[PDB]
Amino acid sequence: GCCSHPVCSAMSPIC
Repeated sequence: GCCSHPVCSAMSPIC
């Protein structure tokens, strides 16, 4: 998912 990629992972670290 997006949360599997650095930028989105920094948006939501809970994701």
